[PDB]
Amino acid sequence: YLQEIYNSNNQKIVNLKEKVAQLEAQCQEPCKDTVQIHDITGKDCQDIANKGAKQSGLYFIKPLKANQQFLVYCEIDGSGNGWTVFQKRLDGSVDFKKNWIQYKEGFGHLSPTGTTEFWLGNEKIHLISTQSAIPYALRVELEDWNGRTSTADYAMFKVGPEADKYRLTYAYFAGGDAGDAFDGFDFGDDPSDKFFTSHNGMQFSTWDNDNDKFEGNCAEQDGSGWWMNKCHAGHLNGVYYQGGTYSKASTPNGYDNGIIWATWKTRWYSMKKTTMKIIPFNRLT
Amino acid sequence: THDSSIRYLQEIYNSNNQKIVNLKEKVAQLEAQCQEPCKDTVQIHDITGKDCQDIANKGAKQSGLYFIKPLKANQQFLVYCEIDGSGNGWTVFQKRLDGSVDFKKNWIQYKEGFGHLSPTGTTEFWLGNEKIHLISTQSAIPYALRVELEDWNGRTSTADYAMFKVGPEADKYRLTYAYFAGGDAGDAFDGFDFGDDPSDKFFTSHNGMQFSTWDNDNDKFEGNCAEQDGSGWWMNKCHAGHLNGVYYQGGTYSKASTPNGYDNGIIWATWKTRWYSMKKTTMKIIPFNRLT
Amino acid sequence: LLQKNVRAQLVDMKRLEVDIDIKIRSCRGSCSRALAREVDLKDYEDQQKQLEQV
Amino acid sequence: VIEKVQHIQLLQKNVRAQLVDMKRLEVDIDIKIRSCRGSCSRALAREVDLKDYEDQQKQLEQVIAKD
Amino acid sequence: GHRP
Amino acid sequence: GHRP
Amino acid sequence: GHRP
Amino acid sequence: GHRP
Amino acid sequence: NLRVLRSILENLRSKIQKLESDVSAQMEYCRTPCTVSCNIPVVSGKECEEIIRKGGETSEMYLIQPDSSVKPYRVYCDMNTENGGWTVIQNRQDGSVDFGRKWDPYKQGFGNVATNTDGKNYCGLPGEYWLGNDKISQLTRMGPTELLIEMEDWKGDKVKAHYGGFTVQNEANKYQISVNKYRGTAGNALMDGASQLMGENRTMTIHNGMFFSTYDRDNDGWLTSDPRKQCSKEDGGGWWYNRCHAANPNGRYYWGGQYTWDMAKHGTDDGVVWMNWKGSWYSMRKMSMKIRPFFP
Amino acid sequence: VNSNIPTNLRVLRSILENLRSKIQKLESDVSAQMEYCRTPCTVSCNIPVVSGKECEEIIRKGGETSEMYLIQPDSSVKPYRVYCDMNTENGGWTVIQNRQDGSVDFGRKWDPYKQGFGNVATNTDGKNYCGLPGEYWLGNDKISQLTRMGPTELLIEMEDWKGDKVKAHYGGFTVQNEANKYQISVNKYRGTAGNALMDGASQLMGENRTMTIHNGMFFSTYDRDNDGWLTSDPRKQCSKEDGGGWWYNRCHAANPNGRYYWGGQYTWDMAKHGTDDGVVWMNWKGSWYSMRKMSMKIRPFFP
Ligand SMILES: [Ca+2]
Ligand SMILES: [Ca+2]
Ligand SMILES: [Ca+2]
Ligand SMILES: [Ca+2]
Ligand SMILES: [Ca+2]
Ligand SMILES: [Ca+2]
Repeated sequence: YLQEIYNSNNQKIVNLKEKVAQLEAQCQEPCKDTVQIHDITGKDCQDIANKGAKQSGLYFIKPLKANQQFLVYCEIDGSGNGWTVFQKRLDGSVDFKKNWIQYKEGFGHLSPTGTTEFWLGNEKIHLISTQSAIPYALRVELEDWNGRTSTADYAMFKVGPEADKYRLTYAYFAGGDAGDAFDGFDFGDDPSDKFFTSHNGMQFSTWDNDNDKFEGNCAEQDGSGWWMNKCHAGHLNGVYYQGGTYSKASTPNGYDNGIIWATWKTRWYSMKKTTMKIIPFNRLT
Repeated sequence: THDSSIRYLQEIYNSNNQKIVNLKEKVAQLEAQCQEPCKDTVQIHDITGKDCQDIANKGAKQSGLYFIKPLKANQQFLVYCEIDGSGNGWTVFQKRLDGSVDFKKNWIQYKEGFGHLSPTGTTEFWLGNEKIHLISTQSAIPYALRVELEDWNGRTSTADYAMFKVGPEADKYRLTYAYFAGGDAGDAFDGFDFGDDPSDKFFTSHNGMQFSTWDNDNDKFEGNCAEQDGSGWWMNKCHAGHLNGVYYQGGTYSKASTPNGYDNGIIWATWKTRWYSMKKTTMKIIPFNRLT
Repeated sequence: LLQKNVRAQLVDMKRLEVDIDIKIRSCRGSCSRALAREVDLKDYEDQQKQLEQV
Repeated sequence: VIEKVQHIQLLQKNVRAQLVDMKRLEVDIDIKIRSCRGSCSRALAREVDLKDYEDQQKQLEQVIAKD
Repeated sequence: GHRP
Repeated sequence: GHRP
Repeated sequence: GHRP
Repeated sequence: GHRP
Repeated sequence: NLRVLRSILENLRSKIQKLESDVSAQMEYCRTPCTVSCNIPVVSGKECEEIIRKGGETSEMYLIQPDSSVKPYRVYCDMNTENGGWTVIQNRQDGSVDFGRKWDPYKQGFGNVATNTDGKNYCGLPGEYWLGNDKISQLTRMGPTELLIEMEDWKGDKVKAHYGGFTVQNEANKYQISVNKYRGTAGNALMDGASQLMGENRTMTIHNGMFFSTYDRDNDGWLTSDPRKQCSKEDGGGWWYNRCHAANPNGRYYWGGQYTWDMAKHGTDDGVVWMNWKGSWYSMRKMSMKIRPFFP
Repeated sequence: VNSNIPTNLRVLRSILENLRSKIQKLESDVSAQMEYCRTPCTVSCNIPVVSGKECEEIIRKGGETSEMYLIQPDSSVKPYRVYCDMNTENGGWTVIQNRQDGSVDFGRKWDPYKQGFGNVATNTDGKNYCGLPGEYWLGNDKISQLTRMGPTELLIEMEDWKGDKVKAHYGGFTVQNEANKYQISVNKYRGTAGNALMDGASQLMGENRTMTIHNGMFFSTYDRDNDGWLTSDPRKQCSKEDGGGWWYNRCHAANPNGRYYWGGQYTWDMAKHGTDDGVVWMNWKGSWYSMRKMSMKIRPFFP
């Protein structure tokens, strides 16, 4: 009627302004980020497990040599071993055709679920592997397109300083069903084959920084960053080919440039998943 | 008369006659003393093995001559094993001491080896390349090459190389090794920056080099490094490490002394000037693990 | 007169719809999702112009 | 009374024999000694004076002509 | 691979 | 040594 | 704005 | 030599 | 006769219903929170410039550690604009975050640094946020630092303001701001105050040299006694207010841009304003502040 | 009248005086040698890196110098020392027997000749290797086993005391095993000495010659009669009278393992049994001449 409906909605207002306030309170916190970094730190992933870490995830570390901490992905098993993963492949998400700097500082993404591709920097790998007298072991996990997996361990795995172009060194092949590709492969014909495809003692190479034992540029030709020697027998930072199998037709320069491990599969077969990780030798046996 | 005389003669007749029979007896006794030949100081021990280390594992406690037969070999062969108190069995394949042996040998001689083996290790030699091959590659177990050098002042140094391997004849016994395991003598196998031209260090490194002889040029030089320096070595537009070089007395020498006008002595650029030739030299191997 | 009190009502009202329009949007960055809505401020304008004549 | 005829013609025949057994002996020895050079620390150097023998054996046949 |  |  |  |  | 006011109140009575409904609806939507999954890029550095130098070519969320003393934090890097290497300090773009906040939140930082892309596993999209004042301060004090401020109206037009010198003090100094060496297409609102005003009226809108003030911490150049009469509580969020403002990036996100005094909660231009360009009754659609190092 | 000059027959006393003194000299020399024999002779023959089935293989493997090498003719057997001649007639020779200074007694029994005896080699002036051959006889088993690997040729060299030298080359040479009394077989002769082994002594005629042919004979030592001298008298055998072991027929035409008569020229009154027991090769210089140097070498034939 007269002054009725006016005060009707008018009385409704004050209470509404109250609902708003209550609403305002509900909208102050940002979206929850599923990614989380644990509180524990250490010389490496193993060191962390020793401190009671019971889950594979992201952690910060600072090798005795490092003067700045950095994030890494630690794979922790039930036995209590802390693996420090420095390389991982799953899908063709990341382009491993990166330059020297990128390979030095690293590229890709770190995930607590370990479901992401990356290359921790070479400089980081260096600082870790050589941070102390304690020898490290490098394990290489490979998985084909049929779910089958294999491994390969290398004792006294060490990566040299940038001054020595992050040379890959290791005392010996500690064993594994995947076979020792780091020792070269006898690809038939020419006898120099196995010799010229071995990786021990090789320096790292990128398209913009040729350090291979090839008059040409293995890295530019295969589009990757790896320890090349008149190319390779083991090539984990290679081109991700869907399905695994591929022909030289598929390839650009006409050479095998996929993720290969000659001792486990033909060079015309590229892996589905890949993992390079290290742990102090002592944990093994 | 003078019959007394005859008495004496008849007497003296039997005198020496009785002496004879006993003398023939002395001879017999003498004859017995002269049947055995002169004693040869050189002796070969009874133990055998895959290599010198393998032998030490079997209880060998002295550096000397032993026969070995690598898993690859189908015929055993003699070698000199250096065994220390720690229990390490080094298989020596090269040794220099004086200018006794001429290392200016041909391909075949470098293949089968030349020189002499001594239980005292006081002799120069080059075990055959083929033997070095069969040993170093006989198994998956990685070997380490140690190079011992001694100047003319008694001072010594060493240089270790991990994963030392010598390729087959089919690949001209290429010298390979993963990395320089360290040593105070320096890494000459990696080449040397002799100044001037930048290609120097690259063109004087030995890793991945095939062996060359005057009669079998396999160097990365338009000419013949081996014929020019008179040796057999893993040449690459020549060298920085040249252990099978010409033995110069005193150590120091000038290009004048040299024939072709180049350094051809026993050199190790990282330890001494190329115009300084070593007094003693030793190339030996042992399974890597014995160092870890 | 009373025509004066509704004029006031409109303001407190207009600003309120706006405050709300704003407060709601500020929830997009906090809650599972934010209600989509357009402010019909014209409904306000036309309604406030019809008042002016009086 | 000729006790010194057959007593001598025999004695002389007996020394002739003595010489042979002797000559061969020096030789045997000369040889056996040399064969020790290759066995003992060293071997005594010696020359066989077989001429002393020859001249002494020639002076003997010079006698054989009487009885 | 290799590079012949 | 080096060879030019 | 400023303050009048 | 020979022996008759 | 003119009792057509019924027609008015009938609408108001209904409006309240509508509103009260919308709120309770949002109240519900707020039972559950929004979520993101920002997987961290392998590369890190002291800040974005370092990162881009280290090979970080894509604009996205990075982890930066300006000082080993401090703990590494997430931040959005702009690697495309003007040679890239920018560290986003503030960002407004959709009104999804409340900038009208208190002292601590502005000190600690607030909002959403970044969000996931269409169908990607990384947060390559910046969110509306304000990097903490402490963080911002500490950054401008490492060495010389430049400031880039970009804004975009609702018509699509955009201008910028570049200050070659930018420094923010610590909490103790009430985060006093200092800028210099301007150049751009917007106006030098920070140093010269609003171009529309004259005399002392203009000067009282200069932000250069001002102190940061939130609605629970008066530090403005408005010396008075009336509590309700302050720059912040009337003009949106926290800012280096003088006798108020010429620029108000942390204002209130008015949709549509054009707004009026009868819309403002206190009858003041409290929007995301930059007077020198489009006056005080226009709130930008996009507003941001990015910083980067130097040499001297 | 009766006893003319029996006193001037003291040209018999002058004799015995010398003999009495001779014995002294001799007995002294022996005892002296007896002493020298307290201590033995020594050598230090450092072994060459290269080895092979035999000398020919070795020289093929690059062994250019004549010296002592270690050869292993069969993996069954153990590697043994031997002296290689890499200079004579294209080199590649394996020394089987060597005579050169009379430093080794070749008058030995069955086993020593079977096992081998003497000094293979000795050190040079001031060298650390045995580059000089010694007087020796490689064992009969070794010799046999070698001639049976395949076709084998034989080279026999001799040198008189005047410096002259001749040779005898048999293109076929084979020695049987112990069971077959190491029966010898040679053929395809050529040389400057005579074919003593196949034709017997050239000085003799008729059956007298034929009984000195060594070809086809059996080896016989003084403690193992296997000669072509069918008889019953024990003291009357070829070996015990003619020096050492050899393939004696009704004795010999060639006696390399004879007795080392110094000077070469010798006589029956010097021989221990009155027979030509020296290092003789009748076909060249008769039976009363012992060579200064005599050697036997073997090498594989054409294949
Ligand atoms: Ca190259
Ligand atoms: Ca140089
Ligand atoms: Ca050449
Ligand atoms: Ca608020
Ligand atoms: Ca104030
Ligand atoms: Ca008989």
